[PDB]
Parts: sequence; C-alpha cells; structure tokens
Amino acid sequence: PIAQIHILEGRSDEQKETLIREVSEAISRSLDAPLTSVRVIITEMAKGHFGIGGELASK
Ligand SMILES: *[C@H](CF)CC(=O)C(=O)O
Repeated sequence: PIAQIHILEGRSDEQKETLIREVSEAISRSLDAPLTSVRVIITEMAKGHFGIGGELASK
C-alpha cells in the first residue's frame, strides 16, 4: 500500500512523524499488510495553493 496525504503547511516535524506512524499502523492493521510494505508520502500544501469553495486556505 502507498498512501499520499495532502495537508496544509505549518505543522511540526514531530506531528508529521506521528501522522506517518499512525497511518501506517492503521493500513497494516486494516489490511493484514506487512508494515514494511506500507509507504506514506506527506505532501504539504502552501496556504495560497489550497482552495475550498474557490477561497484560499490563506483566507
Ligand atoms: C503496497 C502497495 F500496494 C504494497 C507494496 O508496495 C509492497 O508490497 O511493497
């Protein structure tokens, strides 16, 4: 399994490392998939690069 997670910029390294660990564990547990088979990619979005309803995250 390969997971990619788009999140807004601004979080600490430590919190991102938690995200990676906890998502990986959830995938492994859910699927009975070996933990070493699980890859996670965190993709940070600049606040001026994410829209909801046509309005920026930076607003
Ligand atoms: C997760 C993607 F299907 C499995 C994988 O990449 C692997 O078996 O190494």
